[PDB]
Amino acid sequence: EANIFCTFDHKLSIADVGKLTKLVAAVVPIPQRLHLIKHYQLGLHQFVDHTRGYVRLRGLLRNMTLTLMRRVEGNQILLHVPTHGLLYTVLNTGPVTWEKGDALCVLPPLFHGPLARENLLTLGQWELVLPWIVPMPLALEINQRLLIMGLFSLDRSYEEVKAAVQQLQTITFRDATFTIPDPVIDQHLLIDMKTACLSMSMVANLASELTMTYVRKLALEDSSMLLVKCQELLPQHVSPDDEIARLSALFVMLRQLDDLIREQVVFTVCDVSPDNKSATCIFKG
Amino acid sequence: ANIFCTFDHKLSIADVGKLTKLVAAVVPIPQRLHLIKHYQLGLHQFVDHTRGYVRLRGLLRNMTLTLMRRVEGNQILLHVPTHGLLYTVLNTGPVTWEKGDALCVLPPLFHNLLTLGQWELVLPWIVPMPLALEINQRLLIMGLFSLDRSYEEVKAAVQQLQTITFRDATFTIPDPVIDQHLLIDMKTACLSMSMVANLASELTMTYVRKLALEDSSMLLVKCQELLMRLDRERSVGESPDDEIARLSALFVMLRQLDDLIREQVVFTVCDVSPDNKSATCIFKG
Amino acid sequence: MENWSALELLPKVGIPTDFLTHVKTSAGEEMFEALRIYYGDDPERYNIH
Amino acid sequence: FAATHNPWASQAGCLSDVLYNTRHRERLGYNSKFYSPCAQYFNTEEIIA
Amino acid sequence: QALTARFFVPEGLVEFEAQPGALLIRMETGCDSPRHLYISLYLLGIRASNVSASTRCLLESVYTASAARAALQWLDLGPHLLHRRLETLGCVKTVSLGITSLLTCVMRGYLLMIPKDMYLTWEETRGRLQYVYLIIVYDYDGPETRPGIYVLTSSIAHWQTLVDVARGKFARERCSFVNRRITRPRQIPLCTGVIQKLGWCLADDIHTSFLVHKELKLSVVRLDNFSVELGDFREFV
Amino acid sequence: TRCLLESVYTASAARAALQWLDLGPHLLHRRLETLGCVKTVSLGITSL
Amino acid sequence: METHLYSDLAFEARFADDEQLPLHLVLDQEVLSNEEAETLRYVYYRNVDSAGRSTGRAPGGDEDDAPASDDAEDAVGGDRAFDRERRTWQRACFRVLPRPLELLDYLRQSGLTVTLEKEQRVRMFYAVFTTLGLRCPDNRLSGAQTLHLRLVWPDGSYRDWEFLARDLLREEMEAN
Amino acid sequence: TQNINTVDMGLGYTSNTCVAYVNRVRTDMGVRVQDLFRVFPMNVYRHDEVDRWIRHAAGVERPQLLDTETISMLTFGSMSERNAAATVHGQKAACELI
Amino acid sequence: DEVARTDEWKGAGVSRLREVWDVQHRVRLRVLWYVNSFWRSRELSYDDHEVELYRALDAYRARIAVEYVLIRAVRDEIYAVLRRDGGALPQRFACHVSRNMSWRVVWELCRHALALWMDWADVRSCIIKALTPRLSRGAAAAAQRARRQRERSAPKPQELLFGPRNEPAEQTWYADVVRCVRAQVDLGVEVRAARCPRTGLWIVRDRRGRLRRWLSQPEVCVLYVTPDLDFYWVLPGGFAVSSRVTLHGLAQRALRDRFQNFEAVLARGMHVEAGRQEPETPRVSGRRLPF
Repeated sequence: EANIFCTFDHKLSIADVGKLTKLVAAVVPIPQRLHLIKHYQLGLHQFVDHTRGYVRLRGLLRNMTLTLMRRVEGNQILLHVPTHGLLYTVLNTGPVTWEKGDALCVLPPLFHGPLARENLLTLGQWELVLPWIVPMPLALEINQRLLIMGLFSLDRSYEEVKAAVQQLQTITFRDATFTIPDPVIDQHLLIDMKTACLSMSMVANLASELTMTYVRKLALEDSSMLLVKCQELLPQHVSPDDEIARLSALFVMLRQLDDLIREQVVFTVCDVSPDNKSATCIFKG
Repeated sequence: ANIFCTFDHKLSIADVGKLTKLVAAVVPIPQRLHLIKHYQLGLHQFVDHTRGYVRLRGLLRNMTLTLMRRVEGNQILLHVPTHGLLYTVLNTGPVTWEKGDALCVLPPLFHNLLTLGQWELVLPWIVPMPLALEINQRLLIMGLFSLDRSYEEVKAAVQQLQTITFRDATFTIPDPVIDQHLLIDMKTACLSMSMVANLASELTMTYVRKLALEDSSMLLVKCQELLMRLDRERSVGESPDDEIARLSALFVMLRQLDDLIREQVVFTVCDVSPDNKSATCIFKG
Repeated sequence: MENWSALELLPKVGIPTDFLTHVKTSAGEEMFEALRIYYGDDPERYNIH
Repeated sequence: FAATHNPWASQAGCLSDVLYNTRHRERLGYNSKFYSPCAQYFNTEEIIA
Repeated sequence: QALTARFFVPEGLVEFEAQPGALLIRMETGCDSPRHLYISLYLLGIRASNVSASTRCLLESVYTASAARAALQWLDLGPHLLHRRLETLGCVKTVSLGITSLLTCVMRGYLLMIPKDMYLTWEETRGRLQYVYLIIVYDYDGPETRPGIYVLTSSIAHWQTLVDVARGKFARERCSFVNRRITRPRQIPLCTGVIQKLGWCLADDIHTSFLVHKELKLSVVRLDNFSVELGDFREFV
Repeated sequence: TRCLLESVYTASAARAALQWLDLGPHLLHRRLETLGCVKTVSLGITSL
Repeated sequence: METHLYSDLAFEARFADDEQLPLHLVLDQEVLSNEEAETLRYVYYRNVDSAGRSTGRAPGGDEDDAPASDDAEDAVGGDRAFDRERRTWQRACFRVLPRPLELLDYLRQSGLTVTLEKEQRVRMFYAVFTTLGLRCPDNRLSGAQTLHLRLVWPDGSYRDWEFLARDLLREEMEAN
Repeated sequence: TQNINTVDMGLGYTSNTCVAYVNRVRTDMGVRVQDLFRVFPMNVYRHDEVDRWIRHAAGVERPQLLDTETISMLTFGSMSERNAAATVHGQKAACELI
Repeated sequence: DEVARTDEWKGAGVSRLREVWDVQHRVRLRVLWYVNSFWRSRELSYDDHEVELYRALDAYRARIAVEYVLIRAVRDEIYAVLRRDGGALPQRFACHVSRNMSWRVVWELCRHALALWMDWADVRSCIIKALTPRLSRGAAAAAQRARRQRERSAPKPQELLFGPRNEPAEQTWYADVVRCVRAQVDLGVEVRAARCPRTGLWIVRDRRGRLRRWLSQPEVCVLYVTPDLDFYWVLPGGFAVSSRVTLHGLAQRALRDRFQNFEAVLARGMHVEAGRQEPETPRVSGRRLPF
């Protein structure tokens, strides 16, 4: 049920065993949620295939159950999925800087700036690549930017989309550096674009007769920096209970438009050591 | 998860006798530091003139909402709740409670003799979820009807909507705009509302074209038909960088709304004591 | 990297150690060749292969 | 607190860069046995390093 | 660990509800006297859309009372707004009989009889673990209103991919939704559908069996070793 | 292999010898002279 | 069926900017083979005017009628003429039905109330569905215009079919 | 939990087994043919009605689609054809070539 | 009641099924005509002039005539280069040749091969597939950069040692193969040529280094074009005719509208970056349910 095991295959050199026990209380995903498994199901090396899709990769990563590594005693490793609400601990692998209070979420590993690219393990062919634990702003912005790469990709040639992704593939987070590896369009990206397009058009339809000119009257009467910076990108009936129902429909359309870039809260820190290596996150996985 | 709180200010026996009736109330704190001064306790360190309600509600969703358990000589023992455990919460809000109501926590809008010397003792409202969504809805409408209050029927419309209603509960929700000047959090919220409405209405006409060169669903052609009726009502109403900036502006004004959109439930009530001053509840999260 | 568990479990020599700067300042600026800063309480020394 | 005190000398690819940065000086060819006391203020190939 | 409350059910709503595999659902009513009724999920099937003809006629005989009459009146008070009044309360641990009966309802921990028209899946039920959801849809192929309620049993734990494949299976409902918006420029149709989970169960604990009340039988699918978890009312288009 | 081993001898002396090899009016057999095999290295800056 | 009405409503939509009228069409196995249909990606259309060049160029003339000068640096005079040829083509909608089917019966399985004057039983093996948009800048349509199909494979090759606009609208234009 | 380790002290092969005596045959050793329509449920003919004629001429009922990546990660396998009501011979398999 | 426009469009139905052809009488195609389309409610006319049809067929004559006037200018250049050298053509191709053989027959066979090649000209030929890489997007910039890179100064030792390092003995041509005796003109083929460094001549090969062996046979002749507008007419015996293909008699826009090289547009299953290995095709086929 909860305490599961992973039977290995090879002889175990002391260097790989040292690398394994230095990865205690770190995140690993599992496909099937069984009692005992083989080593092929651990990590993301089975799931990764190049020139297949980052969006498909995060789609299959979004369904997996996470686990934390502890008490390796040779030829197997006691994994333990965390229960909901109980405070567990996480040793991070990716070089993403954390801060106390910030909720954390899972992501696929993306290409680093200096590209350290430590495989964490050297076996026959199954290496151990790991999903990253990334906070809410960086994860939300990278999902947003991949969907904008989607909505900008269509009806275009290679040249303008290349000159735009030369800016758009670079994403910093608190003076770090990152780049998105393989933004290739999938059928699922067309699915997400179709849902977002229906959502934004449904938002556009039921707009009222004062919401559509509120920025216009606001830029008329007053003046501020965000006013002109949002203006650069551009009664008769008063029955406000109809506006209550209208904004209720607008609110379910807004949460449906928001929940195509949202990935749910996998963790939230409570205490992080000031070397940014181990933290105590109060959530399941 | 026991948290000690102290007071550098002196507490006479009248002060603690005023305090001891609040034996288990929902109090927020920023983080789970062990022994914390009372200046970090309470919502007083956020509420000022130029910050307003919506900024405070955005500051509510990242704080932790702990429960008082006991009172000592000069320390207060807070018990931070966890998922699965049930607690007897005393009601602090004005609204009555019923069985099975999913509850939420809100900033106190207008409302009993609880103070401290130059430190406002302040606890958040506990409320049923329908009044929570209704009050965010009504307050967003009252923010939308702020700048246009030169007439009378807009003022009479606000006068109609300033009185909220519920089961035996009518309140005058306070006007966020004062002397025809709104608070900046609600102003930016309704600005983002009008901005996502205008950007939807000005970009879905290109994006249904950009998507529909692919497979054409009957949903998509009826969406385009709805856009034709909307463009008809608009016409009776009368470079990659621009669409890149348009999409990024669309999604940042989407991103800055989920604290007003997502209303995460905190408590789920169980069997209630009569006089409706307290109730047992499962804490969710 | 060395066996820091061998540094932890084996007996040592008690020395009145002192140097000129703070300990964490000499650690974060790498006054020495190779360092190892566990910050809480690691269970790794109680595992022996 | 001025950004520059010699615009012929403090910009990349200037006169004294191509006369005194050793990386630019290799592209022109020079007696490497000669010592130049200005180059220690212009060897940004390893001032960065 | 089975966190449990108890509620009052009148003499006209014990029907099809004395068995443990039942669900009390608080429905907010507009009339001032009850303000809510603790109706049955099998009472939601009497105004469902996946029902057959003979499944409707047997249900209208067993729920023949003025309380159920007023409950269906308050159902037809506001259409397409049921989840603005619907509220599930886990399931039923133990039924104690009586006129104003008080029955204990499990909400969390460990302690489900479902009619066959409301249970469906897009799977060969091959998942080891399965998750059950309350999926209602609002439909406008009918000229006024069609609420269609189902329980759902899928191996996808994650919410976003599940509602993605659900709207890929119920896209015709969204076609009818935009068709209702274009055919009525005054009505405000709120949501396409509602997703709310009901915990997880096991694959080998799913059967089909025989539920009889008042000599009235029903073929009933059952999730025997049940478990409850309430990720509450989300809405999808 | 040539593109590989040109990516390792990128100091001044190697390419200086490469320029010296193909400059005179002679071939390599009156330009080179064989000694044998190296077994040790001191490896300072000027090695031995 | 579900692809023609989109560009019908879309050419009704953008009638303010460009003065375009639709032409829905289906194509059989006589046009192209099935392996040319199962992988085909997109279709392009061009309206080449009667005594002129196209409708994507400037109204009166352009600078790209010069001799080619027999060189490489000005083999096209620069990539701006390449951008002009990218501009003169527009993209149409696309649908592929890779099953043999009866067209009147396929529209009858949909809600299309087809009323034919004769039971012309057309039986091909697959149905591509697209809409050429031919235009007239003035509201009067010249019957000497030329429409240009363009069908491109993912490999990149193409077979430009093209036809004048007189046998197209010799009957239905007169049937208005 | 008893961790039990073993060391084979033989240089080469030191343990010789042998299949000695058979007692029963769990498979039927029948000739009932393995249906390829079950193991390839995607393959439909081009024209519809000749396909319906072929499916009627065989015993397979319907073409069924195949599972996507996320559910195949969530499931372990297909396991399509269920147990028949008559089992008096054991499990069966017989495929062939041409 | 408010009936939607798509309901009336679906309940409309097509009026009639028309079917038309092309100019060359090669492809028929079937055209519907819906009744509730907005094409009826536009109130447009139809002025079918006769001289407009005359000028339209003139423009169509020009559009077909692009590559064929290019081929006839090619043939004029063959005869012009054969005259201006007096008929004493040089050898530019590496082939072992004899002397004790009458070359009276091979000249007549080369003339017959020229006539039979001109009998079977086609849009799939040498000069068009040589011009299509030139007609690309960045071919002009790559050509002028190759012009600037082929013309450099003397390598100074300063930039030889410490500067950045420096960076094509194989060319991808195009060929038309005429088989004179069996009368099978092979239209368009790829070939890969090199300088055989024992001498200063060319050697042609296939994609696997097959060393194309037609040039030994007296029954065939070949035409070679390169992406730098070079022209090599080859009869057996390795003797060649070298010239430049002309383009002064052709409009620029004729070359653009006829055989412009295409640059890709983005679609499903295609990488946002370019120059990568692609996934599988869409391939919506009649073998699978559409999933």
